Amino acid sequence: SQSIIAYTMSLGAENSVAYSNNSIAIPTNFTISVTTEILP
Amino acid sequence: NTQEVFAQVKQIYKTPPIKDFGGFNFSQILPDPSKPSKRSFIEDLLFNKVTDLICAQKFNGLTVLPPLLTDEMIAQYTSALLAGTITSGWTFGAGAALQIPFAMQMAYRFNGIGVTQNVLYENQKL
Amino acid sequence: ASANLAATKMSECVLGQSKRVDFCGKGYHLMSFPQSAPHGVVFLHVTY
Amino acid sequence: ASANLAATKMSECVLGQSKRVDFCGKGYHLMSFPQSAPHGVVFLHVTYVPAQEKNFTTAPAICHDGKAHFPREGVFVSNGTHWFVTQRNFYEPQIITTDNTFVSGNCDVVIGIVNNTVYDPLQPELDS
Repeated sequence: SQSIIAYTMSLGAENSVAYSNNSIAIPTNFTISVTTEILP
Repeated sequence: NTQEVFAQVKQIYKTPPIKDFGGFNFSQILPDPSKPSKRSFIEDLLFNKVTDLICAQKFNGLTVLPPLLTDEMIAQYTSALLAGTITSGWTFGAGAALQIPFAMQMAYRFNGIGVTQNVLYENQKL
Repeated sequence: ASANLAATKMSECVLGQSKRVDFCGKGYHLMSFPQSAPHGVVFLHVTY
Repeated sequence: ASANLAATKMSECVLGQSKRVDFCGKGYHLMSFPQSAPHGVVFLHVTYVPAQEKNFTTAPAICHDGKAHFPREGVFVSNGTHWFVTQRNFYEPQIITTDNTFVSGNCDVVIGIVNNTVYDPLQPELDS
Protein backbone atom coordinates (compact mmCIF):
# COMPACT_ATOMS: atom_id res chain seq x y z
CA SER A 1 0.00 0.00 0.00
CA GLN A 2 2.77 2.41 -1.02
CA SER A 3 2.58 5.23 -3.56
CA ILE A 4 3.85 8.75 -4.27
CA ILE A 5 2.90 11.41 -1.72
CA ALA A 6 3.28 15.19 -1.59
CA TYR A 7 4.26 16.84 1.69
CA THR A 8 5.71 20.05 3.09
CA MET A 9 9.49 20.12 3.40
CA SER A 10 10.68 19.36 6.92
CA LEU A 11 12.97 22.05 8.35
CA GLY A 12 14.65 19.64 10.78
CA ALA A 13 14.01 18.19 14.23
CA GLU A 14 12.66 20.54 16.88
CA ASN A 15 15.20 21.13 19.67
CA SER A 16 14.43 23.51 22.54
CA VAL A 17 17.57 24.47 24.48
CA ALA A 18 16.93 25.65 28.03
CA TYR A 19 18.39 29.05 28.91
CA SER A 20 19.16 30.31 32.42
CA ASN A 21 21.77 32.41 34.18
CA ASN A 22 23.13 29.70 36.50
CA SER A 23 22.55 26.75 34.12
CA ILE A 24 25.52 25.36 32.19
CA ALA A 25 26.26 22.04 30.47
CA ILE A 26 29.77 20.54 30.49
CA PRO A 27 30.28 17.54 28.17
CA THR A 28 30.78 14.33 30.15
CA ASN A 29 31.70 12.24 27.08
CA PHE A 30 33.23 12.60 23.63
CA THR A 31 33.39 10.80 20.29
CA ILE A 32 36.09 10.94 17.61
CA SER A 33 34.57 10.62 14.14
CA VAL A 34 35.99 10.30 10.62
CA THR A 35 34.41 12.47 7.92
CA THR A 36 34.83 11.63 4.23
CA GLU A 37 35.10 14.56 1.81
CA ILE A 38 35.57 14.19 -1.95
CA LEU A 39 36.62 16.98 -4.32
CA PRO A 40 37.32 16.88 -8.07
CA ASN B 1 23.39 27.98 -3.29
CA THR B 2 20.60 28.23 -0.71
CA GLN B 3 21.26 24.72 0.64
CA GLU B 4 25.00 25.33 1.13
CA VAL B 5 24.48 28.80 2.67
CA PHE B 6 21.17 29.36 4.48
CA ALA B 7 20.79 26.02 6.30
CA GLN B 8 23.91 25.07 8.25
CA VAL B 9 22.04 22.89 10.77
CA LYS B 10 19.66 19.92 10.74
CA GLN B 11 17.83 21.02 13.91
CA ILE B 12 15.50 23.88 14.81
CA TYR B 13 16.54 26.12 17.72
CA LYS B 14 14.08 28.34 19.59
CA THR B 15 14.50 31.16 22.08
CA PRO B 16 13.29 30.81 25.68
CA PRO B 17 9.82 32.16 26.54
CA ILE B 18 11.22 34.49 29.23
CA LYS B 19 13.76 36.91 27.76
CA ASP B 20 16.45 38.11 30.14
CA PHE B 21 19.84 38.22 28.41
CA GLY B 22 21.49 40.48 30.98
CA GLY B 23 20.39 43.82 29.52
CA PHE B 24 20.82 43.11 25.79
CA ASN B 25 17.89 43.68 23.41
CA PHE B 26 17.77 41.18 20.53
CA SER B 27 14.12 41.94 19.72
CA GLN B 28 15.07 43.75 16.50
CA ILE B 29 17.11 40.85 15.06
CA LEU B 30 14.76 38.07 16.22
CA PRO B 31 11.51 37.12 14.48
CA ASP B 32 8.31 38.70 15.72
CA PRO B 33 5.48 36.14 16.08
CA SER B 34 2.88 38.91 15.82
CA LYS B 35 3.65 39.36 12.10
CA PRO B 36 1.67 37.20 9.63
CA SER B 37 4.84 35.95 7.90
CA LYS B 38 7.63 35.17 10.36
CA ARG B 39 10.43 37.73 10.09
CA SER B 40 12.49 40.01 12.28
CA PHE B 41 12.33 43.80 12.37
CA ILE B 42 15.57 43.96 10.39
CA GLU B 43 14.33 41.45 7.80
CA ASP B 44 11.12 43.47 7.48
CA LEU B 45 13.18 46.37 6.13
CA LEU B 46 15.39 44.09 4.02
CA PHE B 47 12.25 42.83 2.27
CA ASN B 48 10.80 46.29 1.57
CA LYS B 49 14.01 47.89 0.26
CA VAL B 50 14.73 45.07 -2.23
CA THR B 51 12.30 44.62 -5.11
CA ASP B 52 2.85 40.10 -12.47
CA LEU B 53 6.20 40.65 -14.18
CA ILE B 54 7.24 36.99 -13.95
CA CYS B 55 3.82 35.82 -15.20
CA ALA B 56 3.91 38.10 -18.25
CA GLN B 57 7.35 36.70 -19.10
CA LYS B 58 6.08 33.15 -18.57
CA PHE B 59 3.46 33.69 -21.29
CA ASN B 60 6.00 35.53 -23.47
CA GLY B 61 8.01 32.29 -23.69
CA LEU B 62 10.44 32.85 -20.79
CA THR B 63 9.53 30.59 -17.87
CA VAL B 64 10.27 31.82 -14.34
CA LEU B 65 10.64 28.75 -12.13
CA PRO B 66 9.72 29.02 -8.42
CA PRO B 67 12.56 28.36 -5.97
CA LEU B 68 12.73 25.09 -4.07
CA LEU B 69 13.19 26.91 -0.75
CA THR B 70 10.51 29.47 0.13
CA ASP B 71 11.34 32.80 1.73
CA GLU B 72 9.39 31.84 4.86
CA MET B 73 11.57 28.75 5.34
CA ILE B 74 14.67 30.91 4.86
CA ALA B 75 13.49 33.08 7.75
CA GLN B 76 13.16 29.96 9.91
CA TYR B 77 16.75 28.91 9.18
CA THR B 78 17.99 32.33 10.28
CA SER B 79 15.79 32.30 13.40
CA ALA B 80 17.24 28.87 14.23
CA LEU B 81 20.78 30.20 13.73
CA LEU B 82 19.92 33.28 15.80
CA ALA B 83 18.40 31.18 18.58
CA GLY B 84 21.45 28.92 18.56
CA THR B 85 23.95 31.78 18.60
CA ILE B 86 22.10 33.37 21.52
CA THR B 87 21.21 30.26 23.53
CA SER B 88 23.91 27.81 22.43
CA GLY B 89 26.62 30.39 21.75
CA TRP B 90 29.46 28.84 19.76
CA THR B 91 28.79 25.24 20.82
CA PHE B 92 25.97 24.27 18.43
CA GLY B 93 28.21 24.14 15.35
CA ALA B 94 31.02 22.14 16.94
CA GLY B 95 28.82 19.35 18.34
CA ALA B 96 25.98 18.73 20.75
CA ALA B 97 24.33 21.98 21.81
CA LEU B 98 25.47 23.03 25.28
CA GLN B 99 23.50 25.34 27.58
CA ILE B 100 25.55 28.44 28.42
CA PRO B 101 24.43 31.87 29.68
CA PHE B 102 25.06 34.53 27.05
CA ALA B 103 26.98 36.56 29.64
CA MET B 104 29.58 33.79 29.93
CA GLN B 105 29.55 33.26 26.16
CA MET B 106 30.97 36.74 25.57
CA ALA B 107 33.50 36.04 28.33
CA TYR B 108 34.87 33.23 26.16
CA ARG B 109 34.64 35.44 23.06
CA PHE B 110 36.75 38.10 24.79
CA ASN B 111 39.36 35.64 26.09
CA GLY B 112 39.90 34.53 22.49
CA ILE B 113 40.66 38.05 21.22
CA GLY B 114 43.04 38.87 24.08
CA VAL B 115 40.65 40.72 26.41
CA THR B 116 40.57 39.62 30.04
CA GLN B 117 37.20 38.28 31.17
CA ASN B 118 37.09 40.81 34.03
CA VAL B 119 36.35 43.57 31.50
CA LEU B 120 32.94 42.08 30.69
CA TYR B 121 31.81 41.24 34.23
CA GLU B 122 32.72 44.73 35.46
CA ASN B 123 31.78 46.83 32.41
CA GLN B 124 28.91 44.65 31.13
CA LYS B 125 26.58 47.55 31.95
CA LEU B 126 28.31 49.82 29.42
CA ALA C 1 31.35 32.36 -6.04
CA SER C 2 29.52 34.88 -3.85
CA ALA C 3 27.38 32.09 -2.39
CA ASN C 4 30.49 30.17 -1.34
CA LEU C 5 31.77 33.29 0.41
CA ALA C 6 28.48 33.60 2.30
CA ALA C 7 28.79 29.96 3.35
CA THR C 8 32.34 30.51 4.61
CA LYS C 9 31.38 33.60 6.63
CA MET C 10 28.27 31.84 7.95
CA SER C 11 30.35 29.04 9.47
CA GLU C 12 33.30 31.13 10.67
CA CYS C 13 31.67 34.43 11.66
CA VAL C 14 28.25 33.21 12.87
CA LEU C 15 28.47 29.56 13.92
CA GLY C 16 32.01 29.85 15.29
CA GLN C 17 34.47 32.61 16.14
CA SER C 18 37.23 33.44 13.65
CA LYS C 19 40.52 35.22 14.32
CA ARG C 20 40.92 36.12 10.63
CA VAL C 21 41.76 39.78 10.04
CA ASP C 22 38.90 41.82 8.55
CA PHE C 23 37.11 38.69 7.30
CA CYS C 24 34.18 39.15 9.71
CA GLY C 25 34.55 42.94 9.58
CA LYS C 26 36.88 45.57 11.02
CA GLY C 27 38.17 44.87 14.52
CA TYR C 28 38.30 41.73 16.60
CA HIS C 29 35.32 39.54 15.73
CA LEU C 30 32.95 38.61 18.56
CA MET C 31 29.65 37.30 17.16
CA SER C 32 27.67 37.49 13.93
CA PHE C 33 23.89 37.46 13.55
CA PRO C 34 22.59 36.41 10.10
CA GLN C 35 19.51 37.99 8.57
CA SER C 36 17.40 36.84 5.64
CA ALA C 37 17.29 39.05 2.54
CA PRO C 38 15.75 38.44 -0.91
CA HIS C 39 18.12 36.45 -3.13
CA GLY C 40 20.90 36.73 -0.58
CA VAL C 41 21.79 37.01 3.09
CA VAL C 42 22.79 39.84 5.44
CA PHE C 43 25.35 39.50 8.24
CA LEU C 44 25.48 41.75 11.31
CA HIS C 45 29.02 41.49 12.67
CA VAL C 46 29.72 42.53 16.27
CA THR C 47 33.37 43.58 16.53
CA TYR C 48 35.63 44.91 19.29
CA ALA D 1 37.68 26.48 -8.22
CA SER D 2 37.27 22.99 -6.77
CA ALA D 3 41.00 22.31 -7.20
CA ASN D 4 41.83 25.49 -5.27
CA LEU D 5 39.46 24.43 -2.49
CA ALA D 6 41.31 21.12 -2.20
CA ALA D 7 44.69 22.87 -2.37
CA THR D 8 43.85 25.02 0.66
CA LYS D 9 42.63 21.93 2.54
CA MET D 10 45.90 20.09 1.84
CA SER D 11 47.82 22.89 3.57
CA GLU D 12 45.32 23.79 6.30
CA CYS D 13 43.84 20.36 7.14
CA VAL D 14 46.47 17.73 6.27
CA LEU D 15 49.82 19.49 6.69
CA GLY D 16 48.71 21.79 9.53
CA GLN D 17 45.84 22.00 12.00
CA SER D 18 42.86 24.29 11.40
CA LYS D 19 40.92 26.11 14.11
CA ARG D 20 38.37 27.43 11.60
CA VAL D 21 34.89 25.89 11.60
CA ASP D 22 33.24 23.84 8.84
CA PHE D 23 36.43 23.69 6.73
CA CYS D 24 38.16 20.43 7.69
CA GLY D 25 34.75 19.02 8.66
CA LYS D 26 32.29 19.07 11.54
CA GLY D 27 33.80 19.38 15.01
CA TYR D 28 37.29 20.32 16.12
CA HIS D 29 39.84 19.29 13.50
CA LEU D 30 42.59 16.95 14.69
CA MET D 31 44.27 15.37 11.65
CA SER D 32 43.45 14.78 7.99
CA PHE D 33 44.62 11.81 5.92
CA PRO D 34 44.59 12.38 2.14
CA GLN D 35 43.61 9.54 -0.17
CA SER D 36 44.07 9.23 -3.92
CA ALA D 37 40.99 9.03 -6.13
CA PRO D 38 40.60 9.10 -9.93
CA HIS D 39 40.96 12.64 -11.28
CA GLY D 40 40.57 13.97 -7.75
CA VAL D 41 41.46 13.62 -4.09
CA VAL D 42 39.63 12.32 -1.00
CA PHE D 43 40.09 13.55 2.58
CA LEU D 44 39.54 11.56 5.78
CA HIS D 45 39.02 14.12 8.55
CA VAL D 46 39.45 12.99 12.16
CA THR D 47 37.49 15.37 14.40
CA TYR D 48 36.63 15.68 18.09
CA VAL D 49 32.87 15.95 18.65
CA PRO D 50 31.45 16.08 22.20
CA ALA D 51 28.49 13.79 22.81
CA GLN D 52 26.99 13.65 26.31
CA GLU D 53 26.65 16.57 28.71
CA LYS D 54 25.11 17.23 32.12
CA ASN D 55 23.53 20.41 33.46
CA PHE D 56 25.37 22.04 36.37
CA THR D 57 25.06 25.19 38.47
CA THR D 58 27.52 27.96 37.56
CA ALA D 59 28.41 31.41 38.86
CA PRO D 60 30.37 34.28 37.27
CA ALA D 61 32.82 34.64 40.17
CA ILE D 62 33.60 33.45 43.69
CA CYS D 63 33.95 35.72 46.73
CA HIS D 64 36.24 34.74 49.61
CA ASP D 65 38.64 37.44 50.81
CA GLY D 66 36.32 40.27 49.73
CA LYS D 67 37.59 40.61 46.14
CA ALA D 68 35.97 38.89 43.17
CA HIS D 69 37.82 35.73 42.11
CA PHE D 70 37.74 34.92 38.39
CA PRO D 71 38.72 31.69 36.60
CA ARG D 72 42.13 31.67 34.95
CA GLU D 73 41.13 28.75 32.72
CA GLY D 74 37.76 27.02 32.51
CA VAL D 75 34.49 27.83 34.25
CA PHE D 76 32.96 27.48 37.70
CA VAL D 77 30.50 24.60 38.14
CA SER D 78 28.69 22.86 40.98
CA ASN D 79 26.81 19.58 41.36
CA GLY D 80 24.92 20.92 44.39
CA THR D 81 27.64 20.27 46.98
CA HIS D 82 30.99 21.97 46.22
CA TRP D 83 32.13 24.37 43.51
CA PHE D 84 34.67 22.94 41.05
CA VAL D 85 36.75 24.33 38.19
CA THR D 86 36.14 22.50 34.91
CA GLN D 87 37.01 23.04 31.27
CA ARG D 88 34.34 23.99 28.75
CA ASN D 89 35.14 21.01 26.51
CA PHE D 90 35.09 18.33 29.23
CA TYR D 91 34.23 17.79 32.89
CA GLU D 92 37.35 17.37 35.05
CA PRO D 93 36.68 18.25 38.71
CA GLN D 94 39.34 20.54 40.18
CA ILE D 95 39.49 22.18 43.60
CA ILE D 96 39.09 25.97 43.59
CA THR D 97 42.45 27.46 44.60
CA THR D 98 44.42 30.69 44.28
CA ASP D 99 46.52 29.09 41.52
CA ASN D 100 43.41 28.50 39.39
CA THR D 101 41.82 31.91 40.13
CA PHE D 102 42.79 35.57 39.83
CA VAL D 103 41.83 38.47 42.09
CA SER D 104 40.22 41.45 40.36
CA GLY D 105 37.91 44.25 41.45
CA ASN D 106 35.59 43.68 44.40
CA CYS D 107 32.68 41.38 45.20
CA ASP D 108 30.20 44.29 44.96
CA VAL D 109 30.63 44.60 41.17
CA VAL D 110 29.95 41.18 39.63
CA ILE D 111 26.22 40.46 39.49
CA GLY D 112 25.41 36.97 40.74
CA ILE D 113 28.71 36.41 42.55
CA VAL D 114 28.70 33.45 44.96
CA ASN D 115 30.57 33.10 48.25
CA ASN D 116 32.89 30.17 48.93
CA THR D 117 36.33 29.31 50.34
CA VAL D 118 39.23 29.41 47.87
CA TYR D 119 41.87 26.84 48.79
CA ASP D 120 45.22 28.42 49.65
CA PRO D 121 48.18 26.00 49.32
CA LEU D 122 50.33 28.15 51.62
CA GLN D 123 48.01 27.71 54.62
CA PRO D 124 48.61 23.96 55.22
CA GLU D 125 52.35 24.42 54.61
CA LEU D 126 52.57 26.42 57.85
CA ASP D 127 52.27 23.10 59.71
CA SER D 128 55.43 21.84 57.98
